[PDB]
Amino acid sequence: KTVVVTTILESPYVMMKKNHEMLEGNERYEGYCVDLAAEIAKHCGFKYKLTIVGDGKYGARDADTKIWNGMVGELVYGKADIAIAPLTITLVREEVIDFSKPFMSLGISIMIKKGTPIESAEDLSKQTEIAYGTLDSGSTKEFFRRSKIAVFDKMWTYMRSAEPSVFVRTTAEGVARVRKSKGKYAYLLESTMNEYIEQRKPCDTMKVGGNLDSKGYGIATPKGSSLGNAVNLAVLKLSEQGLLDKLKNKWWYDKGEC
Amino acid sequence: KTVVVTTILESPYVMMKKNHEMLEGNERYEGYCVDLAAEIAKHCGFKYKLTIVGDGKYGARDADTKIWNGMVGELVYGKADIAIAPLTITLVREEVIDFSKPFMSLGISIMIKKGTPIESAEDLSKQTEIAYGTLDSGSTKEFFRRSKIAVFDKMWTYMRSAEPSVFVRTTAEGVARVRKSKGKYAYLLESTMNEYIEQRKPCDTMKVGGNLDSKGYGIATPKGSSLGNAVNLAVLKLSEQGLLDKLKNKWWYDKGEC
Ligand SMILES: NS(=O)(=O)c1cc2c(cc1C(F)(F)F)NCNS2(=O)=O
Ligand SMILES: NS(=O)(=O)c1cc2c(cc1C(F)(F)F)NCNS2(=O)=O
Ligand SMILES: N[C@@H](CCC(=O)O)C(=O)O
Ligand SMILES: N[C@@H](CCC(=O)O)C(=O)O
Ligand SMILES: [Zn+2]
Ligand SMILES: [Zn+2]
Repeated sequence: KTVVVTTILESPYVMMKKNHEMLEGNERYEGYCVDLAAEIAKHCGFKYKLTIVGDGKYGARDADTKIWNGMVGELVYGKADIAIAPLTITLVREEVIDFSKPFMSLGISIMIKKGTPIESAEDLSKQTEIAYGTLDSGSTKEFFRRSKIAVFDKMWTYMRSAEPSVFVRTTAEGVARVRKSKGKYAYLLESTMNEYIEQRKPCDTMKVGGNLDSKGYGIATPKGSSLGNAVNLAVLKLSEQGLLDKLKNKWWYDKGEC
Repeated sequence: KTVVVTTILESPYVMMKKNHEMLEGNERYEGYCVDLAAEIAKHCGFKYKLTIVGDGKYGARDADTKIWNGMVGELVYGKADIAIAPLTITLVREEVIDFSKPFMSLGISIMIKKGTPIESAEDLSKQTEIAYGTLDSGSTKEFFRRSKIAVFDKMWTYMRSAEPSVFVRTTAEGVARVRKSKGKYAYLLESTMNEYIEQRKPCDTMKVGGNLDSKGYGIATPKGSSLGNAVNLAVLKLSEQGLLDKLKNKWWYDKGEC
């Protein structure tokens, strides 16, 4: 049986090839997670089909309906066999899906327009002239929503009631807001995405400060699935052989435009 | 039933208190892993006894008999219920024991005596005046034994046949060897330990270069043990609540001497 792989259009994990229109199936896409999916499938010995998550989200549980959206939803409701994406390992997710050991490290970080008078979270929290927000329906939003650290609770208290909304529906949208806001909008996003954008034209953004936390992305499967074991062993093998490091260099730095 | 916890004396994860010989049971010890064990046991609701691993090793498989030693061996052969220690998650171990998601990140790194003319692993591999080695029966030695990377493979070739031996039986031994060899010995060890030592008197060593790889420590349990599920969830909870970052600050940096 062909394994259905849910993923998400997010640079440089999964992007449309410049000629995707004249290609078919898996060949339409390129990126870090496309390269990783191929290796995983090869070492686990399965055929697969890449599919982009329909609502374009990572996955959160609606407080009202209790329904999971995003890639997590696709796994929970049986629409996909595996997720290969920059999907953060979290407790609430681990409760309904299985994750491999992490294939990539990251932390919440701050993206500013170059020259913006900000050095850290504490700095953002102490002021009001510069707006700031996070992706919607992602692990970053939940981190702020749940935090008990004073600086972070204060940041959440501002963000949840700021108007107009400080939250964006896509990473691309957050970056665009930073670029067009003349230094008046800072964007809280994962260090991996932050680092990738830092190396792309127009070269007008930068990551500042340390990471606010430390965690990892994992390959996700439906709870109890028979795939989980093999996939986890494959990720460990690829980690030790240095493939993950090679892939990061290929898609983040070898490509650098700044 | 009281959970038997295997662990290892390795600063600052598990250390003997100065109060010591006059204390009993778990009270005799302090450190990051002593504190971790306490929070894990609280969240999973078990009582536990800390026991130092008999042979003082992390764990590797004798290539001849295929018998496991160290903390890995204690789990594999039913002598301990759980290992709470700076135990590296690796492919060969995952085949015989279960690991939680990582509670701490690290990479292999180089420790030198201050002033030693060495900037990197490449530097080390290009010369012979400075000897270098790793801990026995650990994941670092295995990393080099298995590595296909040109620098590391060449390093292994030198290490595996150098005389007198460049390998050491404990981390303490590795560090003291560096400190007393007048710059003629470099020690390859995990960045967490290296960074800890760099901040302790006599303040004569230094971590140089980036990490050679990226990985993590996990809490380990016997294959299929029922404890594993609860333990893993406890670690994710502790991660998200910030307790892990708190612990590291307490034991690495709050304690700094240099
Ligand atoms: N340092 S980490 O927590 O992000 C990590 C952990 C493990 C990996 C790989 C990574 C990293 F590449 F993301 F850096 N490999 C498999 N075993 S692991 O210890 O969980
Ligand atoms: N970056 S990491 O690979 O070492 C890591 C991963 C996860 C953690 C914590 C860490 C770190 F603190 F060691 F940094 N928390 C639980 N989930 S995780 O993604 O596996
Ligand atoms: N990687 C995150 C999405 C990005 C973010 O929340 O900043 C997740 O899995 O939800
Ligand atoms: N953390 C290592 C021990 C120290 C080392 O190998 O450098 C292990 O679990 O084997
Ligand atoms: Zn708690
Ligand atoms: Zn033997």
